[PDB]
Amino acid sequence: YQDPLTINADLQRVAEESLNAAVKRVGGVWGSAAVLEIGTGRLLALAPGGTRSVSAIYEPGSVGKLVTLAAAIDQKKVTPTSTFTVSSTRDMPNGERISDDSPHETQDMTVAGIIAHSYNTGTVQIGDTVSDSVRYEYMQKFGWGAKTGITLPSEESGILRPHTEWGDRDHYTTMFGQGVAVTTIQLAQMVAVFGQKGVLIPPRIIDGYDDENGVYTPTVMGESRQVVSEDTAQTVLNIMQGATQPGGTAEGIGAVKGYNVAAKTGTAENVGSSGSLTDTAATFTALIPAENPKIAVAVVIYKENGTVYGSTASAPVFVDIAQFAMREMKIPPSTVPLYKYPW
Ligand SMILES: CC1(C)S[C@H]([C@@H](C=O)NC(=O)[C@H](N)c2ccc(O)cc2)N[C@H]1C(=O)O
Repeated sequence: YQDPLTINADLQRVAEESLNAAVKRVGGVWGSAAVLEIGTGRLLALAPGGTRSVSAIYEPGSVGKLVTLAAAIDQKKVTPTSTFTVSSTRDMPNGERISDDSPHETQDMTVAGIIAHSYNTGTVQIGDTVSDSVRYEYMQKFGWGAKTGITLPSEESGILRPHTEWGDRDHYTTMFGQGVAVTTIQLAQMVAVFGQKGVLIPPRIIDGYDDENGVYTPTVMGESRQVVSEDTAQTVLNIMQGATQPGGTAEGIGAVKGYNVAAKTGTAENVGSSGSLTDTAATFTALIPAENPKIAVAVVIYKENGTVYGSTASAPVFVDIAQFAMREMKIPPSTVPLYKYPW
């Protein structure tokens, strides 16, 4: 007997424990977390025990900025040190007003720092350097709007409306993960690209089988794709290491002692039972150790009639999971510094 599934039992336990505790700590309704082994697509942990991580869809928020960032970089429209002006609000060519989470002093900042702070006013300028059809194409390549094809029941495909349907609001909201709906597994599969030299590897819960007596491992199916170039992947991976740097959205709370973390936070309004934007999903997508990623993690906590933030709600779950996984996988602490671009 060989265990044919990919789940790590102890990691799964840590995942469920942390997630349950955080959903309660924060007064959420539910949560989800997915842990992928980098390079293999092997699913190390999936919480909760339902098919929630596979069937629940929500607007992911600013974790979706990674797609926008990767599109602009891959199309060679901006570099990590390209500067844009950030301000409390910004009025766009099309008449839309974009605002940052909280008012702050107007300043110039690099692309790297814009992502670290997650300034929407800076992000929309990064996104405007590329057309809607191109961004939409990168969204599909990243796996949005499609089932990941994992062999579990009830997987949802999510909602990615054709860009031909995007109005003036959508043009911008889709840049920061609003006006699209994803699953937690889609989030993990997506962030893993940046630790896989731009390659998306479809997630798997079933290893092979021995096939010594009876060939039971699937013929063919699978297939990974190059979403983004190797250089684009490395660059986003470098930029993501700004998350736990001072001023980064994940500072302190997303840090895993002794390991370099690459991360993005998100906080997105979601539609409540009432039919209005009463709810929020707090998201966190991460890669660790950043210098040479071994796992990709996505966490969502959902709260009805309230605000939860990716950093304060979801990052602590990532931390508990990542801390165990590094021991469990016997990964030594980071010997190189956390990457920093000028901001
Ligand atoms: C709260 C933020 C710093 S703003 C920005 C964006 C994407 O998630 N979120 C929003 O613009 C969202 N509409 C929102 C929700 C509640 C807020 O207080 C502010 C912004 N990234 C966030 C993050 O990193 O968690």
